[PDB]
This record gives sequence, structure tokens and C-alpha cells, in this order.
Amino acid sequence: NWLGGLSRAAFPKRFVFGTVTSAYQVEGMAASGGRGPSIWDAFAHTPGNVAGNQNGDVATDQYHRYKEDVNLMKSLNFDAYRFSISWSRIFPDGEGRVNQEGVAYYNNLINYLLQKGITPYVNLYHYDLPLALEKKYGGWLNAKMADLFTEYADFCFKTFGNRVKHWFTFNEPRIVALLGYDAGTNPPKRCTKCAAGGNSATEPYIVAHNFLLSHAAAVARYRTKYQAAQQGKVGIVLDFNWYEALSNSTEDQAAAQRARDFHIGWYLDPLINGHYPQIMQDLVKDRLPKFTPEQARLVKGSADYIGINQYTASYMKGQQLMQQTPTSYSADWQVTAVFAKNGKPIGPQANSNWLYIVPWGMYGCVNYIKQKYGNPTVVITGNGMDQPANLSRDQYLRDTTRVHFYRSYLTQLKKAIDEGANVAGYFAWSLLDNFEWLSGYTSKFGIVYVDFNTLERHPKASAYWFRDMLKH
Ligand SMILES: OC[C@H]1O[C@@H](O[C@H]2[C@H](O)[C@@H](O)[C@H](O[C@H]3[C@H](O)[C@@H](O)[C@H](O[C@H]4[C@H](O)[C@@H](O)[C@H](O)O[C@@H]4CO)O[C@@H]3CO)O[C@@H]2CO)[C@H](O)[C@@H](O)[C@@H]1O
Ligand SMILES: OC[C@H]1O[C@@H](O[C@H]2[C@H](O)[C@@H](O)[C@H](O[C@H]3[C@H](O)[C@@H](O)[C@H](O[C@H]4[C@H](O)[C@@H](O)[C@H](O)O[C@@H]4CO)O[C@@H]3CO)O[C@@H]2CO)[C@H](O)[C@@H](O)[C@@H]1O
Ligand SMILES: [Zn+2]
Repeated sequence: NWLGGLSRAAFPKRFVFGTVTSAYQVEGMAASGGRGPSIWDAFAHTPGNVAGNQNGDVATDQYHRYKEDVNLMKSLNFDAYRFSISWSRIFPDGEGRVNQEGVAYYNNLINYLLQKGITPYVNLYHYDLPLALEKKYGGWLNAKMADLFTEYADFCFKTFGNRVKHWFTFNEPRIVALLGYDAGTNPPKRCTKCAAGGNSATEPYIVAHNFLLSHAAAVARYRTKYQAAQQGKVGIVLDFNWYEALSNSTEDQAAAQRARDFHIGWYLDPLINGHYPQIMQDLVKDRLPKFTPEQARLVKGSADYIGINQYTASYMKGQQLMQQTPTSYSADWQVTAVFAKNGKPIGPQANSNWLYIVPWGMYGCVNYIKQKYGNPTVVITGNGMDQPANLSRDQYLRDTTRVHFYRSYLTQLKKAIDEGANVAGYFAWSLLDNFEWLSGYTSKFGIVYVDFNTLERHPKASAYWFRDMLKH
């Protein structure tokens, strides 16, 4: 059957199914309703930065159309909606004055979701640092971010936490560190060679450390001030793509494990065990910041659940570990990514070149977290694939590749859960075609088609696949 035996009965009792967006990618009204600019507004308005010089000024205009979009998700039988609050829509300068019109928007959204029986899962941060904070403080390079983020988080807990019971602090701090401070291809565009300055060998580590410390500080504030009354939870969202040893050799097996440690262990070892992975300590040395005992104790156990964004997988080939002049976080791993084994590609690619369709990667990742980290509560916070630009409306709607993607990936997730993985929920990226960062509107991840000329929504075949799979 097109559901392939999947339904709510195939997953644990009370398992949560939702869709996910982020503020800058869907809201629009980027310079309206009192919102201050984010680093992404400045970046996207710079000629050459985004495909077609596009930006999120209008995006999907969810700001005006949110009731349509909530009605749609309810009609598709989802239980939950993961979205983010734009920091600069609440605090246009990142600190100080509150934008009441911004607060009203999120109140209206949260209330409508609850009216329609959809549980809000709310991210505080999704790449969209207030521009004012980047300029005044130097953003995530500055340890003062812990204080600034905590004050913002405190405001959100106070204002929305009587209703919102499932929070996430950050979305994929690894991607911020990698693209913003190693490769320098995302804001603030820092890297060793970059015009804005930087150092690809040091700054990604500083940035990651500050995300961990900021997460821990915000969670300590939630736990000491709000949790008794509100009785909600706070986690973090981490990207994790699967790495499989290219062969059963010692060097290849070591390579795959080293890659896992630099990718996900970078954050999970601090969050679960209170230290960075040993291999990062051994290889990165003085360039890896050291947690004080007090900080490690604040960071350890500071996530109520681990959000995982899971998309893809690759093979890893190793070599002899060697002494080398530091150049970048990326080069520090001393591995080679490989996308074919025994002459056959690991999987076909979706529209994004990095996204190889490999359903067994989902099992790989979930099983690995279960076995390595004491089976913490995991939520799959994003999973999906993209269509290319320039298709007809009907071609977008007939998304048979995406239907196959979800059926296969969800079957692999079911396999891991049936083997005992503590997975509490799953969220499809995305509800809607949206602004896909550097790809702008050239990459379509939605289960619902958005016509970017008229802004009309049209559910794709994959949306009706979910509706059928999720009927109560
Ligand atoms: O309906 C509005 C909209 O829907 C869009 O999507 C369609 C799909 O294109 C179409 O293939 C799909 O058909 C499903 C059907 O809904 C299921 O009920 C059926 O499931 C069977 C299964 O085949 C058996 O093996 C199993 O044992 O029993 C079940 C249930 O009895 O499977 C077929 C797929 O072959 O339905 C979607 C939603 O209607 C259309 O693309 C669009 O044109 C429509 O406007
Ligand atoms: O994208 C959909 C949606 O989900 C989330 O998107 C994240 C993904 O979770 C994350 O895995 C993805 O990471 C990509 C990254 O964008 C690429 O730039 C990077 O490219 C590599 C390249 O493949 C290598 O050949 C080269 O050596 O290095 C570069 C890195 O400089 O590859 C990774 C995957 O391995 O990033 C997505 C966001 O950009 C987000 O939560 C959501 O907002 C997205 O819309
Ligand atoms: Zn509008």
C-alpha cells in the first residue's frame, strides 16, 4: 500500500506528529509590524548572497495567513507545529524595548493553534540573530550572548509559557558555526580568507561553546524561575547526518566514529556527559574552549529532549592521524566523505546537492544516539527533501519522490523505535515551500506547494499521504 503499513498504530501511544517552519523562512513582514532587522535581513539584501537576489521580506506571508496554514495542518491530521519566534520581532534591538505588535502576533498564533488542537513546539532561535546584537557585541563570538539570550528567553517564558509547554533554545548551532565562521558562506560571513574577518580554525569552536553556555543559562533560568508553575520542557535542535565506515577496516571505522564525534558529539557529549568528545580534545587541543567544572555541571543534563534534524548519510574513509597545522574545523576531522561504495551511489540526490536520499541513515542516527548516550528522549525535529525550481504547479503537486522519501524514512524510524529507541515525536520539514536560505525560492521542501507569485497554498500528494497516515 502507498502507506506501506504505516499509521498511528505503527508508532508508540501518544507519539507526536507535526510539521516545521522557521520565522525568517515563512513569516514575511520582515521590515513591518515593528520587527527589527536580523543578520539574515542584511545578508539577503546584499546583491549576490542569495539565489536571484531573493530575500524573506514577504516569504510565504504566514504573518497574515497563519489561520489558513493552521487550518491546513489540522485538516492534514498533524498534532503539533514546530515554529520559531523571531528575536528581532520581539526585541527589535535584541535587548531593551519590547515590540508589542510582535508579541501580539505570537500570542495570536499560539492561541489559534491551541484553539485548533495543535500543540505548539517553539524554537527561540533559528539563525536570525538581531542585527543590533551582531554590531554591538560581535554576536556568538561574545560570551555575553549567554546573558543576552537568557533575558530574551526569560521574556518568552514569562509571556507565552503558561500556554507553550515544549520549547527549544537553538536550531543547529553546528551549521551556524560551520557556515557562519568556518566556510564563511552564511552570516556573519567570517572565515580565514573572508572580507568580514575571521579564523576558520578557532571561531567555530568559540561559537559552539557560546551556544552551549547560552543554552545552559536559559535552561537554568527556566528551571529555577518558571518550571514549577508552568511544568513545560526545554530542549535543543541538532543536525545529524549519518556516517557509515566505507569499509570494515580499522582506519575507516575510526574515521566514521571521528566524524560522528565532530558532527553530533560536539554538542551531545557536553549535553549528556558534561565534556567535549575525547577525540576533539585530543585533536583540537588549545583551540577547543574548556568548560569550568561549574559550567560543565550547568550544561550537563540541560536538555529535556534532543531534537534531531535528520536528512542524509555518507560513507567515511580514514587515513593515518597526523600532526598538521590547523586550518579549519572542517579539516580538523581528518576524514574523507565518500558517496559511493562498490561502484554504486549511496542514494540519489534531491534538489540540494548535499541531500542524498538514504533512508537507512535515519535508523543509523537514531540507533547510534540510543546506544551511545543512554537512550535520551529524542524528537525528530526536521526531515524532508526538496524539488527544484521552475516546475509547473501540477509537477510540484505530483511529488511521488517525496511520498517515497517519507514512507521509507519513517519505516526506518519505526525500525529504530521498535528496537527500543526513546523517540517521542517526528516533524516534517516543511509544512510549506519557503525561503531556503542561500537557495532562496529555488528549493521546494514543502508538503504544501506555495505559488510565490500569488501566495496560494496547494497541498501536494505528500500532504495527502500524511493526512491518510495520520487519521485518528
Ligand atoms: O484527493 C485530493 C487530492 O489527492 C491527491 O493525492 C492522492 C494520490 O495522488 C493518490 O495516489 C492517493 O490514492 C491512494 C488512496 O488515497 C488510498 O486510500 C489507497 O490506499 C489503499 C491501498 O492502495 C491498499 O494497498 C491498502 O490495502 O488499502 C488502502 C486503503 O483502502 O492508496 C492510493 C494510492 O495508490 O490518494 C491521494 C489523496 O486523495 C491527488 O494527487 C489529487 O489529484 C487530489 O486532488
Ligand atoms: O535544509 C532544509 C531545512 O532543514 C535544516 O537544514 C539544514 C540541514 O539540517 C543541514 O544538514 C544542512 O547542512 C548542509 C549545508 O547546508 C551545506 O552547506 C553543507 O555543504 C558542505 C558540502 O556538502 C561539502 O562538499 C563541503 O566540503 O562543505 C560544505 C560545508 O561548507 O552540507 C551540509 C550537510 O552535510 O544545512 C541545512 C540549512 O542550510 C534547517 O533547520 C532549515 O532551516 C532548512 O530549511
Ligand atoms: Zn500579507
